[PDB]
Amino acid sequence: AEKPVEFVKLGTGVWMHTGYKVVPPWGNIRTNGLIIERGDYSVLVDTAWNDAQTAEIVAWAKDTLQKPIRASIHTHAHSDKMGGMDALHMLGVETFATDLTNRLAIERGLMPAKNVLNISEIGSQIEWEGLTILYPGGGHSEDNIVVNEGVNNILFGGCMIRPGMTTSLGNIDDANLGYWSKAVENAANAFPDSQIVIPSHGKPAGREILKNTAYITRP
Amino acid sequence: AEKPVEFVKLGTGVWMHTGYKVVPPWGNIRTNGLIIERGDYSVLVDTAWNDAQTAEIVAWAKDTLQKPIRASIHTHAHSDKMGGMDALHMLGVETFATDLTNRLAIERGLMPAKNVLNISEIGSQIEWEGLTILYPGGGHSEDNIVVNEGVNNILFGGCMIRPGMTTSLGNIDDANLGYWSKAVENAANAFPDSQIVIPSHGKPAGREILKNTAYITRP
Amino acid sequence: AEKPVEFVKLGTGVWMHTGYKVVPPWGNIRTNGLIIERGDYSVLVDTAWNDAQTAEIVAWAKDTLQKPIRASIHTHAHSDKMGGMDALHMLGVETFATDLTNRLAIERGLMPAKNVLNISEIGSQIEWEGLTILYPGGGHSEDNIVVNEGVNNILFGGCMIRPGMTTSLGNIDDANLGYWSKAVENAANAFPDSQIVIPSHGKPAGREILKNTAYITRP
Ligand SMILES: C[C@H](CS)C(=O)N1CCC[C@H]1C(=O)O
Ligand SMILES: C[C@H](CS)C(=O)N1CCC[C@H]1C(=O)O
Ligand SMILES: C[C@H](CS)C(=O)N1CCC[C@H]1C(=O)O
Ligand SMILES: [Cl-]
Ligand SMILES: [Cl-]
Ligand SMILES: [Cl-]
Ligand SMILES: [Cl-]
Ligand SMILES: [Cl-]
Ligand SMILES: [Cl-]
Ligand SMILES: [Cl-]
Ligand SMILES: [Cl-]
Ligand SMILES: [Cl-]
Ligand SMILES: [Cl-]
Ligand code: NA
Ligand code: NA
Ligand code: NA
Ligand code: NA
Ligand code: NA
Ligand code: NA
Ligand SMILES: [Zn+2]
Ligand SMILES: [Zn+2]
Ligand SMILES: [Zn+2]
Ligand SMILES: [Zn+2]
Ligand SMILES: [Zn+2]
Ligand SMILES: [Zn+2]
Repeated sequence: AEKPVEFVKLGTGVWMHTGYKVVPPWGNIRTNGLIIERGDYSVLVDTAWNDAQTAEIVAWAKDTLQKPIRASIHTHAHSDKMGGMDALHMLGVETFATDLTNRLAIERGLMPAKNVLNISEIGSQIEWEGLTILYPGGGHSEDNIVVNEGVNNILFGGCMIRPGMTTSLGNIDDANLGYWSKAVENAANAFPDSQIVIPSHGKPAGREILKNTAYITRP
Repeated sequence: AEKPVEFVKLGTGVWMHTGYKVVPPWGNIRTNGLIIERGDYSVLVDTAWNDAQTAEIVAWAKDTLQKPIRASIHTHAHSDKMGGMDALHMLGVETFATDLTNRLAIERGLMPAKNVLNISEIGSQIEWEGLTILYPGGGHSEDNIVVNEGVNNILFGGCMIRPGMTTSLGNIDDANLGYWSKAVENAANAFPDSQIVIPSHGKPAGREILKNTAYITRP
Repeated sequence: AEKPVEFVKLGTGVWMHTGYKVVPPWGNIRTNGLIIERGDYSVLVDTAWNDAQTAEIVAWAKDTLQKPIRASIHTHAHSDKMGGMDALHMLGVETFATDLTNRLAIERGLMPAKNVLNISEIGSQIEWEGLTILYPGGGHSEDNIVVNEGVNNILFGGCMIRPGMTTSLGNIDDANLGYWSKAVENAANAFPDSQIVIPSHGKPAGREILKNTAYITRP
């Protein structure tokens, strides 16, 4: 049985959303994203697994925060991050991703974002709705980006950061195994003040999961 | 003189919209689409002939149903189904069509939908806002799709289904004359429980207009 | 120091917005666009220089006119006219430009409009939200369009019309120097009743700045 959606506060105006999917043979697996408050609206980092979970997140921001989701960013073209795009579009959310993420999404039967983030070179950063978005180079995926929230100093690593003290790498079918550890180092060096690090597939932690991920994926 | 727009109830939460256009030499000709209620919003099947008629439909859902139109689907790339796209986009409606419909629309000076429905193979179906959307193969047009509403068992055949007991085929300049009768059979077999069948260019009827259309367009 | 945004009434339901940018070595330079009231909403001609200025314009229409901006048109692919596209998209404004303007925008790192205006041949006109949009041919830029408001007879010339009695042409790096004066003549002949003419980079004036622009850019 699929576990229900969860919301947890990470800092002032910053919330984690978590949805679950049963993936045989191992069963329920979480994916995490963020809701970030922006005055009288909010912005979203990643969908959950599907439209229904994602619609529940939009409703929660509207009805609990009283700060409806205006716009969203997507941290790579897999179904845990873009599985609920149709729900975002029907609910009036303005969606953003890199051109490479959009192209990969279309190829895979995912829906692309409506707007392009112009960050394609390794190390490129842009400011978006008070967040710093960084392309650290290919790692978990060639298109993975990370998102830093500088008020609370929360770094969203998404699926590029592995959970806990695992030594498993997750699904690596389209990973950049050669560059992933450098990409982690690039993110860690870009955002040195962030002591809260969020992976997609585990619990919120500290910078030890940057160090551990870089070690377990290093050549 | 162009006859005005009309709304008629077909079943619980399902409404037909009808707009008219004077087309010489024969004069006024109707086109039909649907409004389908979805909780506290509604969804739209097809525009009417133009922006003004389509804006009237959007206003009617907002002000009479108190269920504003959130999203729409378009059943092929002709001006009776996509003539009012600009009005939908300006009124905040999130529009959906197949990739082939969008490509044909652009070619013809029509505006494409914002989102792609991923149904391109003959017989492919998807669920969309509680509706079943089917691509039955080429018939009236290569891109024609049909839409089934399973609560009331209403099958929207659009222009692929001819009205009444006519033997005329309408404009066949880009019809698939070889496959059209099979496409009708495919729709009839896919939705056997639907005893209400809606053509674009005639009155609501029963399954006899599926049988008649398949006969008059058969090789 | 960058001067703040300004709003001035030009006629019934027609407002000019003006934003400033410090461009060394000459300093602050204005750019002008329009807000045009449309019943219980408004439409926008051009962004200002950036997202922040453009968001201020959207808020002004919402809170002062009580006629929120529903849609916008963009008169060529430079940053004074499309520098605030991301703000328009996040604020729910439905954006329009020609296909050529969108293609040039993407090339230049600007964000394209969501919808295409189908005017690509010299002299083509379309009606859009009660306005007449004309492509007069290449002048300041190959893609420049002009916008006429026929109730007050206000012609928005954008950057194709130079300010005042200047003899400077502005930045001409991608101008059509051969056709620009004819393009001005084309606009003047298309909208003979407009005695208010708005350039992007100077004060509102009369038809003397059409005549002066045509003279100073003539072969
Ligand atoms: C569909 C996701 C995209 S990152 C995936 O590949 N999974 C599912 C959860 C983690 C990882 C895995 O295979 O271990
Ligand atoms: C413009 C429409 C698109 S199905 C059309 O071709 N018409 C107009 C109404 C019916 C049919 C015909 O020519 O008979
Ligand atoms: C960025 C704008 C686009 S029309 C520009 O080229 N400018 C800046 C203001 C006028 C003109 C100039 O160089 O003089
Ligand atoms: Cl779902
Ligand atoms: Cl995936
Ligand atoms: Cl963990
Ligand atoms: Cl119209
Ligand atoms: Cl047509
Ligand atoms: Cl869009
Ligand atoms: Cl009939
Ligand atoms: Cl800005
Ligand atoms: Cl520019
Ligand atoms: Cl001046
Ligand atoms: Na989805
Ligand atoms: Na900080
Ligand atoms: Na239209
Ligand atoms: Na049923
Ligand atoms: Na901008
Ligand atoms: Na007039
Ligand atoms: Zn992934
Ligand atoms: Zn993942
Ligand atoms: Zn048709
Ligand atoms: Zn038709
Ligand atoms: Zn310019
Ligand atoms: Zn300019």
